[PDB]
Amino acid sequence: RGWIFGTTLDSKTQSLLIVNNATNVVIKVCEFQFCNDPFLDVYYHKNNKSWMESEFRVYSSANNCTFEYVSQPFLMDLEGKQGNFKNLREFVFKNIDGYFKIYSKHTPINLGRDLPQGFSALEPLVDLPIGINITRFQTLLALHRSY
Amino acid sequence: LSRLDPPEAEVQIDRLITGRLQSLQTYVTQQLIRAAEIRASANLAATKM
Amino acid sequence: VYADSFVIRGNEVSQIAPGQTGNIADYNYKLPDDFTGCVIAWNSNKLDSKVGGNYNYLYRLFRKSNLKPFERDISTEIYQAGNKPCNGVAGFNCYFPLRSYGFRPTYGVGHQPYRVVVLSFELLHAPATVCGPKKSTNLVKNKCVNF
Amino acid sequence: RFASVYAWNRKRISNCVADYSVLYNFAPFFAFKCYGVSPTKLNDLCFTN
Ligand SMILES: *[C@@H]1O[C@H](CO)[C@@H](O[C@@H]2O[C@H](CO)[C@@H](O)[C@H](O)[C@H]2NC(C)=O)[C@H](O)[C@H]1NC(C)=O
Ligand SMILES: *[C@@H]1O[C@H](CO)[C@@H](O)[C@H](O)[C@H]1NC(C)=O
Ligand SMILES: *[C@@H]1O[C@H](CO)[C@@H](O)[C@H](O)[C@H]1NC(C)=O
Repeated sequence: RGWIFGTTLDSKTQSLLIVNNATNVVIKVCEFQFCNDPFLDVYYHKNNKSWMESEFRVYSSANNCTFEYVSQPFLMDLEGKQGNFKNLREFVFKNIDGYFKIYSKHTPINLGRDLPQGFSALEPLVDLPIGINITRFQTLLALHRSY
Repeated sequence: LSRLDPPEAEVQIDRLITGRLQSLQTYVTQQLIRAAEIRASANLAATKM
Repeated sequence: VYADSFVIRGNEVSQIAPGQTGNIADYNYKLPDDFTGCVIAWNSNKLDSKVGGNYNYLYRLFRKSNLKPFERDISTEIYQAGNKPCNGVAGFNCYFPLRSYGFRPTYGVGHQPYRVVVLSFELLHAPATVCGPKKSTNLVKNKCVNF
Repeated sequence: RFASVYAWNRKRISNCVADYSVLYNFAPFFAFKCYGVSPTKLNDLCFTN
């Protein structure tokens, strides 16, 4: 589930909240006060039940915020069939002169090699003109159900 | 670089580049002709030997 | 096209330029050296200064380091101007960064507030979105034209 | 008191630590036109007098 960027990840500095779900993406840079933790069922088991969703409430507050860029979701999950067939997602972020770029593509074939050899070139997806300085990177992996 | 800002330093340091490029082009041009004459003399010496 | 405006003293108009440095191009608003687009500045002493002085306008004074072009910093803290750490509030060798202007109509040219707005364009091989009043015509193929 | 244009007075400044970034507060001037060196880099060079 997305990525969060910032220089302090506190109320004193602005931060990004790139969040992706099934049919949408929400990009909004706020002065996010607190980011405690993703919601956890504490059960952390899914071999019996395969129902897991609706965590939300990652951040605590956003007092003075702007730059809402709701748009189409970033990644499309291609169907994985007959096993030994997965798509290796690729991403890269850059931050120069107040411009944010994200390049990505969906390279197939991940049969046996964790990081397959060969060659592949990424395509541009979006440019973000917000600005600001980012010096910390964090992930919002949802551990409500994992295997 | 020390006495001027970038917007004027970028203008001023072009003349020196052009002058030095010309001064080096002249040197290589003269060297080509000198090498040609030396090669002609060497061919004459080889034939004479 | 991006239009961001702010109010600065008339003395510091010349610092809003590519390559300029000082007390406003190093801590408040810096422009890139390859800047395109351009600035507009007009005097606004008619409605920005009171007889007792306008104290609603601020500007940053002390920062740890110069900021990269096209960056913002609205954080507040206490500058460390001495060996002794500054826990907070105001103390010796512990300065509050923000300071207030004192625009008054009595001041001559060079101290009256000025009202500046800067436009920024970009000319890259991307689908164009905005431009001037030109009327499209029919398309001609396999003939020598002036496209 | 400033002297008249036909009898301008000369003052010699030497043996001190200059700071050209503080002149903006003494007088309400606007331009600071300067010919030989860029006004930005006044407080970096070192002079004789
Ligand atoms: C020359 O006049 C200026 C104009 O007031 C004086 O500038 C002040 O200097 C003090 C420092 O003692 C500062 O606290 C003020 O903020 C300054 N005000 C202004 C408007 O510049 C300067 O001190 C005077 N110098 C001499 C030697 O008389
Ligand atoms: C993804 O989030 C958006 C944001 O409101 C929501 O409208 C959409 O329904 C979500 N996707 C699904 C499949 O519910
Ligand atoms: C936005 O609101 C926060 C919280 O009240 C405040 O700290 C901040 O200064 C505000 N931003 C402004 C006034 O530009």
